[PDB]
Amino acid sequence: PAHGCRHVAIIMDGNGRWAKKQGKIRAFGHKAGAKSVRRAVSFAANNGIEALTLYAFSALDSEVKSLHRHNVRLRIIGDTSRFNSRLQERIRKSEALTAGNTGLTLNIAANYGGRWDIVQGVRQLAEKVQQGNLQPDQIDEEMLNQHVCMHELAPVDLVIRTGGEHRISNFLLWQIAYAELYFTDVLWPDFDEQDFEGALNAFANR
Amino acid sequence: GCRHVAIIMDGNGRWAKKQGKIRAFGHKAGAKSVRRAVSFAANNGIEALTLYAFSWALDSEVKSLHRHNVRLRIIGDTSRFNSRLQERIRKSEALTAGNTGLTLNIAANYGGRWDIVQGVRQLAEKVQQQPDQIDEEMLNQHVCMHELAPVDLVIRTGGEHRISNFLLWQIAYAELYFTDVLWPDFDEQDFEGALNAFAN
Ligand SMILES: CCCCCCCCCCCCCCOc1cccc(O)c1C(=O)O
Repeated sequence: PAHGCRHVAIIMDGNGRWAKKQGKIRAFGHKAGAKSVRRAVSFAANNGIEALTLYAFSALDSEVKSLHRHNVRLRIIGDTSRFNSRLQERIRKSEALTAGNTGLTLNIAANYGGRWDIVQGVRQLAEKVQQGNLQPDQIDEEMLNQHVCMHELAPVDLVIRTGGEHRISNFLLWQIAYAELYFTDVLWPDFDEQDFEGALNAFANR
Repeated sequence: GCRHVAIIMDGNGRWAKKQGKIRAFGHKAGAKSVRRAVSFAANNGIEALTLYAFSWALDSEVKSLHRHNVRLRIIGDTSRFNSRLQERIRKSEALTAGNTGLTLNIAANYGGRWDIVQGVRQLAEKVQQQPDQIDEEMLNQHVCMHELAPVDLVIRTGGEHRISNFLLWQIAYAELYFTDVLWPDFDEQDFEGALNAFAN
């Protein structure tokens, strides 16, 4: 924690382009990006990062065993409701397995949108209104902040986007109010331990 | 086609410091840079320019803006502002409300989070009298600037790479452009550079 960064969020763009530059099809890029994911997760866990939130931008897993091993707590954020029910149980089971883990919290955005995220936290507040439990004039920023995804973690300190586009693309919105935004042209499958080091270094400075 | 630009105008104080001057002199060179940006936007067919002053002028500039066919709006929490200022804002907005050129939104005591929370306070008062009908489009209709073109481009001068609680909901799909140029120095050429970035 020289870098002092508790919660990094990453928009992992560039898989497709990475594959095309090599004359390979899209699928090769995705497999390469998966390897980049494991590399990043390791890095975060070995550098005292408290939370890493990953957004795969334009799937599945046997990593859970390995994550659970490294005391990583796994959370899926997004609208899982529509997922075919086998999928939902698998997610639930992976979350329940690692729920008591105390190392890195790894949030993996799936069918996630920043606006959806805010909207659903609004529903909850609007729920506790109808129950007559809370007044409409009582709603403040801290309030609505306790009902959006990852309210329980440290605030997002750093958002990295690879692949060259300079936009949020409906990823976290409420939660990035004060975050450092770091954009790199590096494509996601080449984004390595030094690039991640590069990013944290730049967060340090203000 | 860039329709709505939003600017986080940072670096006035640092500019003053850099010039061997006190803070107030940075604030006057900042005001000039506002006038330059406003003319530029109007001159290049931008529909909406939203300006966030980041680390009172109505009677000085309102007549010129009206002349120039600019519609003025203030966004932010002005509830705790003097009653006279509130009347002037109202008057100024009313005076320019039919102008057909640039819409200039000035963000005064504004916060992105505050803007959503105050949109949330609205729906929650109507819930007190359907919490499966509050969806994205419904909340969008209660956030600032919903009736205008969506923000295409957010410019932040002064070398910081953050949004600093400016538009949040509104910038979901905007291009974000960060420049080390300090606001008082941000000119037409710099504005073009940013429009170029948006074009690619
Ligand atoms: C085509 C028409 C040309 C005429 C254009 C007229 C626009 C005139 C506005 C100039 C003054 C800037 C006040 C708004 O921003 C601020 C708000 C609060 C505190 C500040 O320090 C500032 C700041 O200095 O950046």
